[PDB]
Amino acid sequence: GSKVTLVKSRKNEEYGLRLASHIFVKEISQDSLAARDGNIQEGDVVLKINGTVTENMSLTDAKTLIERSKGKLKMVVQRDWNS
Amino acid sequence: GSKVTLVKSRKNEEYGLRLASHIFVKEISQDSLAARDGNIQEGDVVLKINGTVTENMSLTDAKTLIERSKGKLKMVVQRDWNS
Amino acid sequence: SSRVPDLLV
Amino acid sequence: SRVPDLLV
Repeated sequence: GSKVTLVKSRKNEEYGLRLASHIFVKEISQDSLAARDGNIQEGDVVLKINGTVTENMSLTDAKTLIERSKGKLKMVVQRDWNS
Repeated sequence: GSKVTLVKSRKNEEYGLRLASHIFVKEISQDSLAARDGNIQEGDVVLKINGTVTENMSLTDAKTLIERSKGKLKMVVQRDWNS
Repeated sequence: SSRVPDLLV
Repeated sequence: SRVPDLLV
Protein backbone atom coordinates (compact mmCIF):
# COMPACT_ATOMS: atom_id res chain seq x y z
CA GLY A 1 0.00 0.00 0.00
CA SER A 2 2.39 2.71 -1.23
CA LYS A 3 1.26 5.43 -3.65
CA VAL A 4 3.91 6.03 -6.33
CA THR A 5 4.03 8.70 -9.05
CA LEU A 6 6.49 8.52 -11.95
CA VAL A 7 6.76 11.60 -14.18
CA LYS A 8 8.43 11.52 -17.59
CA SER A 9 10.45 14.44 -18.96
CA ARG A 10 10.30 13.27 -22.61
CA LYS A 11 7.70 11.38 -24.64
CA ASN A 12 10.21 8.72 -25.70
CA GLU A 13 11.29 8.01 -22.12
CA GLU A 14 10.41 4.76 -20.37
CA TYR A 15 9.39 4.16 -16.77
CA GLY A 16 11.84 1.27 -16.45
CA LEU A 17 9.39 -1.44 -15.39
CA ARG A 18 9.27 -5.08 -16.49
CA LEU A 19 5.87 -6.24 -15.28
CA ALA A 20 4.70 -9.84 -15.20
CA SER A 21 1.68 -11.74 -13.90
CA HIS A 22 1.09 -14.93 -11.90
CA ILE A 23 -2.14 -16.85 -11.55
CA PHE A 24 -2.77 -17.93 -7.97
CA VAL A 25 -5.35 -19.86 -5.95
CA LYS A 26 -7.37 -17.14 -4.27
CA GLU A 27 -9.89 -19.43 -2.54
CA ILE A 28 -10.75 -23.12 -2.20
CA SER A 29 -14.39 -24.00 -1.67
CA GLN A 30 -15.37 -26.04 1.38
CA ASP A 31 -16.20 -29.71 0.67
CA SER A 32 -14.86 -29.44 -2.89
CA LEU A 33 -12.46 -31.47 -5.01
CA ALA A 34 -9.75 -28.92 -4.30
CA ALA A 35 -10.54 -28.92 -0.58
CA ARG A 36 -10.01 -32.67 -0.33
CA ASP A 37 -6.83 -32.83 -2.43
CA GLY A 38 -3.59 -33.01 -0.45
CA ASN A 39 -1.46 -31.00 -2.85
CA ILE A 40 -3.20 -27.66 -3.53
CA GLN A 41 -3.62 -24.74 -1.15
CA GLU A 42 -4.93 -21.20 -1.00
CA GLY A 43 -2.06 -18.93 -2.01
CA ASP A 44 -0.48 -21.42 -4.41
CA VAL A 45 0.94 -19.85 -7.56
CA VAL A 46 -0.17 -21.91 -10.58
CA LEU A 47 2.80 -22.48 -12.89
CA LYS A 48 1.13 -24.78 -15.45
CA ILE A 49 -2.40 -25.82 -16.41
CA ASN A 50 -2.80 -29.06 -18.39
CA GLY A 51 0.76 -28.91 -19.70
CA THR A 52 0.84 -25.19 -20.61
CA VAL A 53 2.91 -22.51 -18.88
CA THR A 54 0.64 -19.89 -17.32
CA GLU A 55 3.27 -17.22 -16.67
CA ASN A 56 1.83 -13.89 -17.91
CA MET A 57 -1.39 -15.57 -19.04
CA SER A 58 -4.76 -13.84 -18.63
CA LEU A 59 -7.52 -15.45 -16.60
CA THR A 60 -9.62 -15.63 -19.77
CA ASP A 61 -6.95 -17.75 -21.44
CA ALA A 62 -6.55 -19.81 -18.26
CA LYS A 63 -10.30 -20.54 -18.36
CA THR A 64 -10.08 -21.85 -21.93
CA LEU A 65 -7.10 -24.06 -20.98
CA ILE A 66 -9.14 -25.47 -18.08
CA GLU A 67 -12.24 -26.10 -20.19
CA ARG A 68 -10.16 -27.94 -22.81
CA SER A 69 -10.02 -31.17 -20.81
CA LYS A 70 -13.52 -32.15 -19.74
CA GLY A 71 -13.39 -33.99 -16.41
CA LYS A 72 -9.78 -33.61 -15.25
CA LEU A 73 -7.61 -30.63 -14.28
CA LYS A 74 -3.83 -31.10 -14.08
CA MET A 75 -1.64 -28.36 -12.63
CA VAL A 76 1.80 -27.62 -11.34
CA VAL A 77 1.50 -25.31 -8.33
CA GLN A 78 4.06 -23.72 -5.99
CA ARG A 79 3.67 -22.67 -2.36
CA ASP A 80 3.37 -18.89 -2.05
CA TRP A 81 6.23 -18.91 0.51
CA ASN A 82 8.37 -20.62 -2.19
CA SER A 83 7.91 -18.03 -4.96
CA GLY B 1 7.17 -28.40 -7.70
CA SER B 2 3.79 -29.81 -6.68
CA LYS B 3 1.73 -31.88 -9.13
CA VAL B 4 -2.05 -31.64 -8.71
CA THR B 5 -4.64 -33.78 -10.49
CA LEU B 6 -8.31 -33.10 -9.72
CA VAL B 7 -10.77 -35.52 -11.31
CA LYS B 8 -14.46 -34.82 -11.64
CA SER B 9 -16.92 -37.59 -10.89
CA ARG B 10 -19.91 -35.76 -12.41
CA LYS B 11 -20.38 -33.38 -15.34
CA ASN B 12 -21.74 -30.43 -13.36
CA GLU B 13 -19.25 -30.93 -10.53
CA GLU B 14 -16.99 -27.98 -9.77
CA TYR B 15 -13.33 -28.06 -8.83
CA GLY B 16 -13.84 -25.55 -6.04
CA LEU B 17 -11.12 -23.14 -7.20
CA ARG B 18 -11.24 -19.36 -7.30
CA LEU B 19 -8.22 -18.40 -9.42
CA ALA B 20 -7.04 -14.77 -9.48
CA SER B 21 -4.07 -12.89 -10.91
CA HIS B 22 -1.35 -10.61 -9.54
CA ILE B 23 0.65 -8.23 -11.71
CA PHE B 24 4.06 -7.71 -10.16
CA VAL B 25 7.34 -5.89 -10.79
CA LYS B 26 9.73 -8.47 -12.20
CA GLU B 27 12.62 -6.07 -12.81
CA ILE B 28 13.51 -2.38 -12.59
CA SER B 29 15.93 -0.86 -15.10
CA GLN B 30 19.09 0.80 -13.78
CA ASP B 31 19.02 4.58 -13.35
CA SER B 32 15.39 4.66 -14.52
CA LEU B 33 12.49 6.78 -13.29
CA ALA B 34 11.27 3.75 -11.36
CA ALA B 35 14.71 3.02 -9.87
CA ARG B 36 15.29 6.66 -8.87
CA ASP B 37 11.86 6.88 -7.21
CA GLY B 38 12.82 4.59 -4.32
CA ASN B 39 9.30 3.46 -3.38
CA ILE B 40 9.02 0.55 -5.86
CA GLN B 41 10.90 -2.69 -5.33
CA GLU B 42 11.28 -5.85 -7.36
CA GLY B 43 8.64 -8.31 -6.24
CA ASP B 44 6.03 -5.62 -5.54
CA VAL B 45 2.44 -6.42 -6.47
CA VAL B 46 0.75 -3.67 -8.48
CA LEU B 47 -2.63 -3.13 -6.84
CA LYS B 48 -3.80 -0.02 -8.69
CA ILE B 49 -2.81 1.89 -11.85
CA ASN B 50 -4.03 5.42 -12.65
CA GLY B 51 -6.86 5.03 -10.17
CA THR B 52 -8.14 1.61 -11.27
CA VAL B 53 -7.76 -1.60 -9.27
CA THR B 54 -5.75 -4.21 -11.19
CA GLU B 55 -6.81 -7.46 -9.57
CA ASN B 56 -7.76 -10.19 -12.08
CA MET B 57 -6.40 -7.92 -14.85
CA SER B 58 -4.18 -9.09 -17.70
CA LEU B 59 -0.90 -7.51 -18.71
CA THR B 60 -2.75 -6.24 -21.79
CA ASP B 61 -5.34 -4.59 -19.53
CA ALA B 62 -2.55 -3.02 -17.48
CA LYS B 63 -0.83 -1.74 -20.62
CA THR B 64 -3.87 0.27 -21.65
CA LEU B 65 -4.34 1.42 -18.04
CA ILE B 66 -0.74 2.63 -18.06
CA GLU B 67 -1.01 4.33 -21.45
CA ARG B 68 -4.16 6.19 -20.31
CA SER B 69 -2.04 8.84 -18.59
CA LYS B 70 0.21 10.42 -21.20
CA GLY B 71 3.24 11.89 -19.42
CA LYS B 72 2.84 10.48 -15.90
CA LEU B 73 2.00 7.25 -14.12
CA LYS B 74 0.33 6.67 -10.75
CA MET B 75 0.28 3.29 -9.03
CA VAL B 76 -0.31 1.67 -5.70
CA VAL B 77 2.30 -1.02 -5.08
CA GLN B 78 2.64 -3.42 -2.19
CA ARG B 79 5.58 -5.49 -0.93
CA ASP B 80 5.66 -9.21 -1.57
CA TRP B 81 4.82 -10.72 1.81
CA ASN B 82 7.71 -13.22 1.45
CA SER B 83 10.42 -10.63 0.80
CA SER C 1 -10.61 -7.47 -7.05
CA SER C 2 -13.18 -5.60 -9.11
CA ARG C 3 -14.49 -4.91 -12.65
CA VAL C 4 -12.80 -8.06 -14.00
CA PRO C 5 -14.72 -11.00 -12.49
CA ASP C 6 -12.89 -13.81 -10.80
CA LEU C 7 -12.38 -17.18 -12.44
CA LEU C 8 -14.47 -19.79 -10.64
CA VAL C 9 -14.00 -23.41 -11.70
CA SER D 1 6.60 -18.95 -21.71
CA ARG D 2 5.01 -17.82 -24.95
CA VAL D 3 3.55 -14.67 -23.37
CA PRO D 4 6.23 -11.95 -23.00
CA ASP D 5 6.59 -9.65 -20.02
CA LEU D 6 5.17 -6.14 -20.40
CA LEU D 7 7.86 -3.46 -20.59
CA VAL D 8 6.93 0.18 -19.94
